[PDB]
Amino acid sequence: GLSDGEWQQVLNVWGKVEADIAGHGQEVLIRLFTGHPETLEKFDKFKHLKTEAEMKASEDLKKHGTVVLTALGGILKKKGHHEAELKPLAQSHATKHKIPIKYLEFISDAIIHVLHSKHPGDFGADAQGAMTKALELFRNDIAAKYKELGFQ
Ligand code: HEM
Ligand SMILES: O=N[O-]
Repeated sequence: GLSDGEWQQVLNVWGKVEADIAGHGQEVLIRLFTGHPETLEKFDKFKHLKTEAEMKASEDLKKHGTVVLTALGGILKKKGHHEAELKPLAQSHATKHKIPIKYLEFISDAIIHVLHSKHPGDFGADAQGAMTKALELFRNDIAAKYKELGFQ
């Protein structure tokens, strides 16, 4: 957990994201914000987005989607050896942004949804298993840092 085979699947799936990082990033955030409107309130810069149409037309939302998925991609390519990459994000998200770990669960689920939505029939059962494991590992390691900091 994860096996070499599983990491290979994760990084193969990630190639899909890398072909259109901004599009995937945008759809992940829109899925997050529409499914869980409380998450929007954590972003002073997105609180004005009162409709999905406005979300889709927001170039800054797309920009942030790129920032988020680029960060995640860098972490995934470490294949679990990600302490240095993950540390600042756990600290900024717990201490500055005040993001409950529950919201990281939400965004993880959103990634899985968007992969199926954008690649229906091309995100196989093995691939979903591997990507889910990778996102759980990410969450688990963030959670350990949150506990250190006494957040939530
Ligand atoms: C895959 C999980 C996530 C990744 C990789 C990620 C990554 C990032 C990065 C790289 C930044 C800019 C640098 C920083 O402040 O640390 C950032 C900022 C931020 N993130 Fe996340 N994030 C994730 C999940 C979330 C979630 C679920 C929320 C809220 C529901 C959130 C809220 C924020 C906020 C409010 C900012 C500051 C925005 C600004 O001031 O421009 N993040 N995130
Ligand atoms: O959109 N997560 O920073």
